[PDB]
Amino acid sequence: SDKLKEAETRAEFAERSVTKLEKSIDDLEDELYAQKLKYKAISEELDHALNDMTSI
Amino acid sequence: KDLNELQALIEAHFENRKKEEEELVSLKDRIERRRAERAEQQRIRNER
Repeated sequence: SDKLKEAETRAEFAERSVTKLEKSIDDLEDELYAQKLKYKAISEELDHALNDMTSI
Repeated sequence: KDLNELQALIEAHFENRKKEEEELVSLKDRIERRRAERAEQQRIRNER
């Protein structure tokens, strides 16, 4: 009985940890996507600048 | 000719980083696919 209780508690702890880790990794992926979006926006602005500089 | 070669390499790295950004966008897309598939399979597991 003692061993079973220990195992059950371990399982609950690990499950909660996996839930937190999944949420955190999803949030960090969202943040990376946002920063990539900003980089792409300024890169397209610079590409337009280069297109005009082709006439420069 | 300095300006010419420089603008040439400028457009060149433009194209290169652009391909890299396309690859990274496809990476983000398959990433969101992975998020959705993990979400649905996790939800199925939790349902059971």
